[PDB]
Amino acid sequence: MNIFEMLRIDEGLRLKIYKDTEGYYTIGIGHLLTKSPDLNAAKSELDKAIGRNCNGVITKDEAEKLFNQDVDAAVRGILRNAKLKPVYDSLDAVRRCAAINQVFQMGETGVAGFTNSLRMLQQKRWDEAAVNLAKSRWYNQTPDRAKRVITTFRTGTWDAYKN
Ligand SMILES: O/N=C\c1cccs1
Repeated sequence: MNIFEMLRIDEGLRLKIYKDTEGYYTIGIGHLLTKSPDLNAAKSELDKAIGRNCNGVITKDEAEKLFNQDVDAAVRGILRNAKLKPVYDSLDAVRRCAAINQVFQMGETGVAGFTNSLRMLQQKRWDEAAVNLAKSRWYNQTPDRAKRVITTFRTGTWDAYKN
C-alpha cells in the first residue's frame, strides 16, 4: 500500500464527468473540476486540465496523469502551509499518507477546522486524535472513508486498506 493505492480505493476511477459526494463535477480519481452547478463550466475545466476537447470523457492514462498532479500538489500545499507542515513532518510515512488523503478530499480550507486534531497528532496522542477526528462533518458525511483514514492515523498501519 501507498498513497496512490490508498486514494485510488477511496476515490474510485470514473472516466466520464460525475458528481462527487458533495454533488460537485469531478472526473478520474477524484479530480474536482468545479463547484459550479453548470456542466458546461465543468466541461471547460476538464478541457483546460487535459489540453484537448474531451467532451466530458477522458482515458485511464489521462485520469492517472491528473491523479499524479493532484497528489503532488496536495503534498506541496501541506509543505508550504505553516500550520500543517510541522504536524506533517512530525508523522511517520504511513500517517503522512492519512494526512495527504484528508487534504486531497477536504482541501487545506477543510483541514482548517482540525486544529485540535492536529495538535493531538503532533503530540502522538493517537487514540485521542482519532476520537477528535471523528467529531466532524467530514466523518458524518463520509463515515466509511473517514473511518479508514482515522484508523490509519490511529495505528500508523495499513490495516484499514489491506482488507
Ligand atoms: O490531518 N489532515 C491533514 C494534515 C495533518 C497534518 C498535516 S496535513
